[PDB]
Amino acid sequence: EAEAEVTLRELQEALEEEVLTRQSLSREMEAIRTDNQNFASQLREAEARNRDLEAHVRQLQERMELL
Amino acid sequence: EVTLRELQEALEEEVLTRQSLSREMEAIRTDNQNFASQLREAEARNRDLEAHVRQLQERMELLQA
Amino acid sequence: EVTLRELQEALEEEVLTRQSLSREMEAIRTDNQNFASQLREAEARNRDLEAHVRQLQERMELL
Repeated sequence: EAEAEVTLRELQEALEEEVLTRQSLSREMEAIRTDNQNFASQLREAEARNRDLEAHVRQLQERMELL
Repeated sequence: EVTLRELQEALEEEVLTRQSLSREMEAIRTDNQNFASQLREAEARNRDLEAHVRQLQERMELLQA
Repeated sequence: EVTLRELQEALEEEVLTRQSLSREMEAIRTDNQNFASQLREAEARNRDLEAHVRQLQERMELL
């Protein structure tokens, strides 16, 4: 060998470990992006459900006055 | 055996991939702040609607009475 | 020109940066969980209110 060759090969191994660790981070952030896409849809749906209920309550308020 | 330049290239490509992740994380934080605000808006519109429904229940009690 | 020394240092710097990113991800994973719990609570309150509205509608129709 040679001390320089050793250091080079150990550097490659350290880099490979870092890649594996970053790869796990990549999967974690991907779950985060899916969760976020879902939040966006859930909020939209909740917003529509409340507008539906608001409309129904307006109708009842109007019906209440009439009666 | 890996060479200096091959290691250098592999490191630069790892740095690029991670830099892409770092940029994505900016879009995530953006979204999170916006979603928090949207949730507070929804919470308030529901609290408002609760109060109207409570008032309707009270009006109905008065009319029944 | 590129030395083994410069590459070792460049990897250490990249490790530091990537570790800081991992912390941020950790903080957001926790955050997103607390958020989803708040969102489900809001969904539950709206479902409860829907039930109360139905009962009002039905009482109103009795008179």
